[PDB]
Amino acid sequence: AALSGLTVTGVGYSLEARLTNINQLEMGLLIDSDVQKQGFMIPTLPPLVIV
Amino acid sequence: QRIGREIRLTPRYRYFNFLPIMLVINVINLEEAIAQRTALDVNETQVTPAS
Repeated sequence: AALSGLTVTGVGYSLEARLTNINQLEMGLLIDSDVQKQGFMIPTLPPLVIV
Repeated sequence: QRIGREIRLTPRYRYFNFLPIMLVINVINLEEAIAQRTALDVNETQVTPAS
């Protein structure tokens, strides 16, 4: 009853395709290197004394 | 922006013509003569009354 007059038919599809790029034509994202560098200091402190 | 390695050959030559004398003979129908009935092409010559 549920499958009476029921037909299945193929319509479409897709492909998982990708290029080797032996010669390269694409770039994609880039990467950069930067250095942010800070200096640190050594104080002095008030002295101690003995008599 | 395609990277490939190429090997190139550079030809150089030319033909010249000096003697203004030349002959051509043309042959046709060679296969038929061996293939077909070949025999004396008897040119029956008019010494039976027709002339």
